[PDB]
Amino acid sequence: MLIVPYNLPLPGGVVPRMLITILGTVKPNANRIALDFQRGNDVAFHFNPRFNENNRRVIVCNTKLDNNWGREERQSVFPFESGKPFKIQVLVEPDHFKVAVNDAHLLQYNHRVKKLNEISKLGISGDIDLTSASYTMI
Ligand SMILES: CO[C@@H]1O[C@H](CO)[C@H](O)[C@H](OC(=O)c2ccc(C)cc2)[C@@H]1OC(=O)c1ccc(F)cc1[N+](=O)[O-]
Ligand SMILES: [Cl-]
Ligand SMILES: [Cl-]
Repeated sequence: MLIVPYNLPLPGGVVPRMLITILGTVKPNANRIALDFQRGNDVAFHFNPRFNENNRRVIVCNTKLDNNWGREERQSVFPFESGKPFKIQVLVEPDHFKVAVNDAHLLQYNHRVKKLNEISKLGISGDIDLTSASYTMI
């Protein structure tokens, strides 16, 4: 397993047709997972499955600019389960990040950070055993 939190450098940032694949297994009794696509200290795209927010499971997405969180985007479809292996695929499209989990489309998140070639790191954190994290151009 990789050591979490794990930094995956994205050389030259992201660009449409770039596919990021994250393979891992959710720990037992998980509380949270996070993917943080970073532009320096800013978070262009925060993808945050929350296993217990007032006893409901929700994915929170958001952007952090100059240490300030923005307006959350919430999805109640929640494909993750404690103890089970998952695959997250993040495909960069021209207007959004497109996210599929276990080969099923989950959500999209409009680009708020516009300098895609400056989103140069992906932070992977939380209650997972991380098998692998990689990218390919499709
Ligand atoms: C207003 O709350 C914040 O919302 C942000 C998204 O708009 C971020 O998700 C942020 O988390 C971190 O940046 C963060 C968290 C932990 C670490 C180890 C490092 C960084 C924080 O979330 C929680 O604290 C939260 C609130 C209610 C919840 F049920 C669950 C969570 N949670 O997952 O932390
Ligand atoms: Cl490692
Ligand atoms: Cl920008």
